[PDB]
Amino acid sequence: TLKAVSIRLKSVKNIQKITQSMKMVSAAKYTKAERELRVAKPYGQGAMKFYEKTELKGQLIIAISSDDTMVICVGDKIRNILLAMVCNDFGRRPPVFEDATKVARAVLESGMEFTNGKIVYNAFRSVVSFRTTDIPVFSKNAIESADSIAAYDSLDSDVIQSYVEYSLASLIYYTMKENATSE
Amino acid sequence: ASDAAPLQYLAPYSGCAMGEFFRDNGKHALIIYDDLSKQAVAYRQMSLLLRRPPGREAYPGDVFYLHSRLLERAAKMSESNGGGSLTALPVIETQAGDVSAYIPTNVISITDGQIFLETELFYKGIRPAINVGLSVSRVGSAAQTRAMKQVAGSMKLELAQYREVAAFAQFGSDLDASTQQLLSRGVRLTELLKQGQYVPMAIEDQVAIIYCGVRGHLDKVEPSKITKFEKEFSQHIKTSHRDILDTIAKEGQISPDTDAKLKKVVTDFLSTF
Amino acid sequence: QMAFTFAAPSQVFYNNANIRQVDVPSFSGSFGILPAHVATLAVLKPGVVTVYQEDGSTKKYFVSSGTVTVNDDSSVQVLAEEAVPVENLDLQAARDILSKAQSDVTSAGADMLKLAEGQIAVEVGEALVKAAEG
Amino acid sequence: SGRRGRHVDFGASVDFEVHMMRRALKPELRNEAIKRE
Repeated sequence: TLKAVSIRLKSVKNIQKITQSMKMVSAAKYTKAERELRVAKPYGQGAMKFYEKTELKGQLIIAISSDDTMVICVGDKIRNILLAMVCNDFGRRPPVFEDATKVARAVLESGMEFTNGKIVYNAFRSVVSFRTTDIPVFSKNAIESADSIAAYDSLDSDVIQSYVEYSLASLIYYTMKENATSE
Repeated sequence: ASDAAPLQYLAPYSGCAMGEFFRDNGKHALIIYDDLSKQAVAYRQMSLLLRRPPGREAYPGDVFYLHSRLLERAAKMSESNGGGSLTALPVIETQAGDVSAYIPTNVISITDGQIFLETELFYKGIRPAINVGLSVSRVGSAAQTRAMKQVAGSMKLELAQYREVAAFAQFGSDLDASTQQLLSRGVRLTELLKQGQYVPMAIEDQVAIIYCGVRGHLDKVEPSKITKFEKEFSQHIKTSHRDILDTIAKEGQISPDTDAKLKKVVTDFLSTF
Repeated sequence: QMAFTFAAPSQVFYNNANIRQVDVPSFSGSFGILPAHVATLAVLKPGVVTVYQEDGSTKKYFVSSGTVTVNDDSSVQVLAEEAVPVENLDLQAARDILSKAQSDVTSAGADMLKLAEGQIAVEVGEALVKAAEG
Repeated sequence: SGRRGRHVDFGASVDFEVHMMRRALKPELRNEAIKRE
């Protein structure tokens, strides 16, 4: 009948309008996220410069998302799929360093020792391509026991502890910015 | 309705002849046919009862010829022929917005333009419920005064921009500042176009209020008080700055000096608003 | 000729820029950095970073806290959280911050957490006043 | 110092320092630098 085709055509037109509206919203959010990522990417490169120079190689998993190995989730999507910590009411706002500071504080003050770790996050390759990768994360004991750390001057326990706390916070911030832009 | 179908068929032609007397005597006349769908129904019944060959929807083969010979008598006569005019405002009642029906298709193809009234806009309280994107006038800005054409070109462009950007931004928040500016300007213009019943308001007050709409003067007030601005600001320029209106009427347009004067008047009124 | 990277979550100041010398205020004392300085790490304190560009121009940046990483290749990566130019500072707000910090220290009483907050805000207030005056 | 001795990590200290840092800018940069939480 003609009325059934008209109703179906109107429904598909409404679906196309909704998807185009969400495309425009996602385009604005992606432009803002790329504008912030242009600043936040050298900051992450500077944070990774220390680990690149010391060549620390060799657990813990930090799964970045939105709404034996210990896995800590940042976002409701991993809890929907699957839980030491779950971040709720996230993704409606762009990430900041306060969020990365809260995540790193919760990881380090959890009381669970870890030697090596990775940050499972979606790095930004291009506009149409994003790659799920990981960034190595080392604790205080994994850094003090390294071979190259004897070449680094003025290192007591307090300095290295404070350094890995802030370096973890900076790496979580850099992964959050790249994951938000990729998403 | 209690009158016979021949009387309903004849009444538009009787009224057209009465209007054409004024047209041919140098006077100007406006005629309203409310509505031409009832005349087409009456002519369909007469043609069916006269054993004439029907066509689509049992209408005869000359309903188009019926409405075209009715509506071709509205004309602007030459100055050597008197200079008079007859203006036609036919009315078409459609069923569930079916524009593609036979009689609405014929009347749309005959006339010089259409004014679309929307049931959805009427039930939203938007009165008059004129669909701007569907309303066409082929005469266009040639049928306007200088001041009205000057402001309505910018108003039509801004409303077209608002119609383009408000489809995908019904409730979006993370948007550009330009899109939010276009949304705010379109909301001001749409609230400006609303009007009550039985209240025409002359060309001068209309030009003034939509000039205030397009120059960003109403971006600092709530849309719900925009009609209250119409209730007050025009009265202010009717009691404080009559010389500005006199200069506008003398020049016929809005000079940049009058633009500065009106900007100062608007700022002074909004300071006390 | 030292590769001095100075970034923050808000802004990026230098990205592998060649800098003659950087005066970092750290937790191990305010030390200066030159090419091939030493391979140390450091933890920033509320203070002023003085940057000596290759043309001889001297610029100043207030840093709240961050990490300083001088590597073997004479590359320095100071990464504060909120690094601003010292010219973009308010002395009156600094004095108000310091006064409110001392008020919080006095009103802390037996609250050790608010005592630590007051001490930290005292340090930031002193550093802000000295940077604005300096 | 007393920061680590009072069971407070360095990250909380940077948060306290930056929260007392963004307020030292009167005219226009206070709203631009603040990106909420």
